[PDB]
Amino acid sequence: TVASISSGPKHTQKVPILTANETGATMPVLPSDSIETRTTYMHFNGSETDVECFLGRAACVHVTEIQNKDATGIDNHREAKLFNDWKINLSSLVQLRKKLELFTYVRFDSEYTILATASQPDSANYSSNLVVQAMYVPPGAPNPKEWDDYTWQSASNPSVFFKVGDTSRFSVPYVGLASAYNYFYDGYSHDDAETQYGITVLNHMGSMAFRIVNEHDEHKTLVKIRVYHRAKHVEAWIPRAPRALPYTSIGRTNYPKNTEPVIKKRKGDIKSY
Amino acid sequence: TVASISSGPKHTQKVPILTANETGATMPVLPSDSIETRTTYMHFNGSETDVECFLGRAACVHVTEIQNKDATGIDNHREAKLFNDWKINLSSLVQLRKKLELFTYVRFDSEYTILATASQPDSANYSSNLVVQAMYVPPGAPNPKEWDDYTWQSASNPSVFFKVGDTSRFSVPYVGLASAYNYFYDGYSHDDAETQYGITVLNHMGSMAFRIVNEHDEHKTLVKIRVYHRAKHVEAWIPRAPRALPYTSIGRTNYPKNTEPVIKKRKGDIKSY
Amino acid sequence: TVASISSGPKHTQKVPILTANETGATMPVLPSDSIETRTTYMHFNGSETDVECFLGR
Amino acid sequence: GYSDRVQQITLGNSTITTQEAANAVVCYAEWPEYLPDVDASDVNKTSKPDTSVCRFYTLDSKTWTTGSKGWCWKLPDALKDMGVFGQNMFFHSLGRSGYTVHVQCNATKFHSGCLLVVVIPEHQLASHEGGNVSVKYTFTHPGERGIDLSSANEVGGPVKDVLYNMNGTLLGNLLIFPHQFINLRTNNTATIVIPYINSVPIDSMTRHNNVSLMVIPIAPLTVPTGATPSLPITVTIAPMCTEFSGIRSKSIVPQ
Amino acid sequence: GLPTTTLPGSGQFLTTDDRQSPSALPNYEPTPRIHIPGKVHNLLEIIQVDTLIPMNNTHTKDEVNSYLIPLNANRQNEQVFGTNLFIGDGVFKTTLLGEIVQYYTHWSGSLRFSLMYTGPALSSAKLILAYTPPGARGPQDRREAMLGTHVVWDIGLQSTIVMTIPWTSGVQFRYTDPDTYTSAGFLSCWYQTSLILPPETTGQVYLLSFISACPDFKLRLMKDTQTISQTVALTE
Amino acid sequence: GLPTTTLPGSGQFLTTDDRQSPSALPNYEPTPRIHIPGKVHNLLEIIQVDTLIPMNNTH
Amino acid sequence: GLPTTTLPGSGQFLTTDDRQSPSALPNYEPTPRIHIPGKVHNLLEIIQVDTLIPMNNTH
Amino acid sequence: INYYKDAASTSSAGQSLSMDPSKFTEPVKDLMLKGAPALN
Amino acid sequence: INYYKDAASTSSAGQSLSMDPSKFTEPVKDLMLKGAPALN
Amino acid sequence: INYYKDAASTSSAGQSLSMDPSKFTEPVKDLMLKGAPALN
Repeated sequence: TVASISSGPKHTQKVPILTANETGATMPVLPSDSIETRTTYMHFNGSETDVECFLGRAACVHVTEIQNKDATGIDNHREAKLFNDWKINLSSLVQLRKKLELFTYVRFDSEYTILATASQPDSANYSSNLVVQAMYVPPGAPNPKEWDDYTWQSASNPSVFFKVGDTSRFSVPYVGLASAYNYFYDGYSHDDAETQYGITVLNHMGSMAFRIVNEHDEHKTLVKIRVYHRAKHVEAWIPRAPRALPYTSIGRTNYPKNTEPVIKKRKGDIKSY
Repeated sequence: TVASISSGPKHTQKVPILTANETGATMPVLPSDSIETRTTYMHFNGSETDVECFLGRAACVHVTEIQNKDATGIDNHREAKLFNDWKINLSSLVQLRKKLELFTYVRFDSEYTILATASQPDSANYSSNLVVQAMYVPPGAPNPKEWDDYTWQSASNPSVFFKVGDTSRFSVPYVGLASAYNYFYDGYSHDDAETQYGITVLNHMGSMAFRIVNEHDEHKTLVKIRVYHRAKHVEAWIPRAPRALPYTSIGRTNYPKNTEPVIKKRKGDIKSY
Repeated sequence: TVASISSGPKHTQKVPILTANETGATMPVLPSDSIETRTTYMHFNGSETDVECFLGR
Repeated sequence: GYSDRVQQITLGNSTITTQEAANAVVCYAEWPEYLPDVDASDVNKTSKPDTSVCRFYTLDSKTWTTGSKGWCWKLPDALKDMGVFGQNMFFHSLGRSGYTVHVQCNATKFHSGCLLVVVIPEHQLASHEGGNVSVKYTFTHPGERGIDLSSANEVGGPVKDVLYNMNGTLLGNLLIFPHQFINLRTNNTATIVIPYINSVPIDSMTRHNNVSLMVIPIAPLTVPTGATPSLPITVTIAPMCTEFSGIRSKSIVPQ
Repeated sequence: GLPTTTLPGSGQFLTTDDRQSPSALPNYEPTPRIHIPGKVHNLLEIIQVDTLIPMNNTHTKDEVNSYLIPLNANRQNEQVFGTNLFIGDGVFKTTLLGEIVQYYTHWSGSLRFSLMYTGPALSSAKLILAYTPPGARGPQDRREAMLGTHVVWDIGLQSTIVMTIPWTSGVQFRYTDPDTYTSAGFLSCWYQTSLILPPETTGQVYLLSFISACPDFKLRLMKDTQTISQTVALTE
Repeated sequence: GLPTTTLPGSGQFLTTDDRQSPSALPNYEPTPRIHIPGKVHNLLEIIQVDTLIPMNNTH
Repeated sequence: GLPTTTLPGSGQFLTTDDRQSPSALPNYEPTPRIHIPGKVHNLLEIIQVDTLIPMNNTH
Repeated sequence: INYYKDAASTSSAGQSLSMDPSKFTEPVKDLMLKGAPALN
Repeated sequence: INYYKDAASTSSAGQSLSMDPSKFTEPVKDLMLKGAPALN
Repeated sequence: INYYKDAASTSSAGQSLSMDPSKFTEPVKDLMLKGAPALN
């Protein structure tokens, strides 16, 4: 492939460099339209800018935490972090979010990796070996109420059991209700006067509940869960302007008030170098 | 292959042993040009002197250390070794360095092995099990500021998570900007009167940041990281004189003052055996 | 596979929507027996409702 | 003698002529078309009023003055009240449509000024409150009036800051969306053909707008000496290939 | 039982590796795809669309005005604007090009810089745009500027001028984050003759300026952008 | 000895995965199947039989 | 699931072994090679060039 | 590839792709045609 | 070799090697030729 | 068998078995024959 062809002096009536940008086109002008060039080859394919590659590496999408401790006398397991749920999202930690929102609709399978590490902040004789249970709870399933409810039987709901310190990995097909996922949606769920705007139910990728299967030892053990997400089989439509201001909320476009100028001011003139 | 052919008495006008070294050549003289020889075969190929073999074994290129401890009240994580970076180099530990600098330009893929072991120098009930995170931070990426920054999300930057005591291994393609790497460069980055000499930006192999993912236990744990590097697919041009004096700095040729004579003095005469 | 065929106005002596449930049958009535439909395809096989799948986790 | 410059668009019972055009943009290089069966889901036969809905409606005019910040209309909202297009809209459960948008602004060879005319698929607005305040319905359904970016923040309304496109992105990058400029010195109209863009084959026309049309002054209007300091901008829009499905009782929407 | 040996790296999680995994939802059937205009396949497809450069960066809070380069009637010989070419920083940084370049470590290729004139139709002007390849200082006067890559632009019916910064380089890749060795030059613009307004007209006229990449362009070695960060996880 | 590398997920138990296992009862012979009317293959087969709706829910 | 047995040496790191590894930079394209005079392939090539011997070591 | 000798040890079965609701939805002795009168 | 039955479980896809910027860079209705005048 | 997609991930290269010291041992412009006089 040639990156530049050889081109010499020109004295024409045919001027490729004068255009009318009002038309909305970006005319494909090249170095050889306005200087004299020599042949050179590309030596490159643009492999690593493919959208599959761009969205295809694992990104941290969520960090939560649960603890193993005596539940005796706990009136609210959920509240003691005896167990914890997470409604899956890709817009809570901003790194991956800005990447996805370069597109309007996106379609992909997900590969999740879940790393779990334990901490024992206060005096323990040892490090126990805990098994985590991660249950995938689709909308309409009973939700866990205690850390050892009938729910955890999970007879119809996919669940994975792995050890703290290890990693769990599985992949979920594209679960969207429509043909793609809208990280933007300029609509409502119905024509209600007060219903929420923008956040919709066609960007729901399910939800996940974590708990330790082990009963309690004498000390307490903090287990912190990190969920990583990798898109595989990516398809993206309609590019948009990149995010400039900071994010404030999952699912709305809102930016913070009295934010700071995002364009760097010159130290000098327009004329400055 | 014959290592020596059979050759007998000679009384010629054709003298292969008289030459003129002023010409710059090393004339290919053999035993059979000046004594009577018998046939013998080589029985050998020179396999283990191939440059791929010479530069192809893992060498320790870096030892760093980070600790897991309560960051509560630490004003400078980087400074507490709560996390640590390393700008990749092959010229800080001298063993591999002398080997590479036998050549002027070198091109190869790298295979990294990272061994991490833990130490608990002061009273602990136990040994905790820590997961290390090694992030590859190319120039221009946000650099970690705390041990748990948004940076560690590493949504676009390759990172590996492995356990202390284990080893991590991955391989990076030749990331040089030019066609080869110059471990020598008799130039500057620009014609500045005070810019640095010799150290250039086309020997940059990236940079790497390490941290423990675990929160803190009651005791403190020292984790010491050793990075090993193995060249694979090696290509080397222009041999040079081997390094004689000791090294003083990454990237400059400078030797120490009042160094010692590097040639061993005879215990005796020129005539001595 | 078609999920619905195209069907237009009807003025018949042949009424598929009147039945006698006392018989014990569930007559296979479709949208196209009582409204005007357009063609659409199924795009689906019913894979995940197989009893092997239902009892297989 | 055809110029890129003169054009005629006849759609239904209405025709537009421009003698000073700058080509026309067809979003994503695709022209509006009806919904194919292979893509269909709802089993209902759809209704295609054709020429009674696919004609040109001219919205009420705006006034560009030196202080203007820009205006924003949403589709199909802007047309919610135009003739039979609008009736069909409130009466069917689902509908689908593409449009021809023609923005008009003429001046003289002594004026200067340049407007950006852009179509943004799925333009989800931001609340000026920050945090996770929502933007109430009424605020994102201004109707033919559209939203006036130089009007004041209101409560439950969107933010109207132009350097941020009403969503946290910079004005400068709106050029990645199908768009055309109106530069008084060149141009006097902008025309964009919009194919139907959605993640579902057909949708509700009232709970979801699928494009915002935005006209933004970028090089300020500068009139000749002692000229009146303003020009009107007119927007005429025509639904094209419209289909409605799931007819019934007639939606009732807030406010 | 087949004998195996495990190698160094066993059990590691590398966020960039690509392997198979069990599906959690065995036998599930995804929604059919329908057609949607606009599919993107390569980021290289989109960085060829031009977007506006806030060249007039001299303000103090972001404003529509930093997109406008002003022009003065009747000035002769003088300089319209200047900038270095660190596409990952400074004016370029918020543009779509700048914004994507920042996801990669290295770039190589030609850039296309165009200027669209917005002055009254009855005015006229001749400007010179100059590209100065690495190695010299930003030009200080047109004489200096005109000795490097340049285009005399004659303002006419055809409203825009497209200047190309042809790839001039020893090393075949440059860093996107500004680096010296790897630096790309300067871009300046001067009056060639001068802007002239018709009667009954007055004041400043402005140029809009765009940037996009030529088909020439290469970007490699993905990394994280300095353009976005956060201090606590967001919630709904 | 063939060189291997284990990936993330090793040792996990996913209730939905489908793999082979050793039989605890090697060589055992199950009872022959006889014919039984009524075999169900898909839940889609049965949701087409109609059943009564307690529409008058007001009690 | 295929039955395996691991041998002695599993998990060891031998600095001299030569195996495959995942690339951290999937799909990256290295700079083209250009021609450079002087390529060395074997150390045996270079030890045939003669160099001076500090024979007079007595200093 | 089965690694094991017994049939019980193989993975899950594969979709019936049988599907015939008529034993449940139309177990009538004399065949009913849709469109013809239910009771003649 | 896929070891798993479902398509979601396969590795990353392979390069589009599609690439056609014209839907984004030249969505004009009447074709513009480089070198010919923009507005006739 | 390569298990990985990228070339960097393959094992060590295999012996040049190239070997030609003459660029280093005899870079003279006019060819010298062993046995013939060095300087004529």
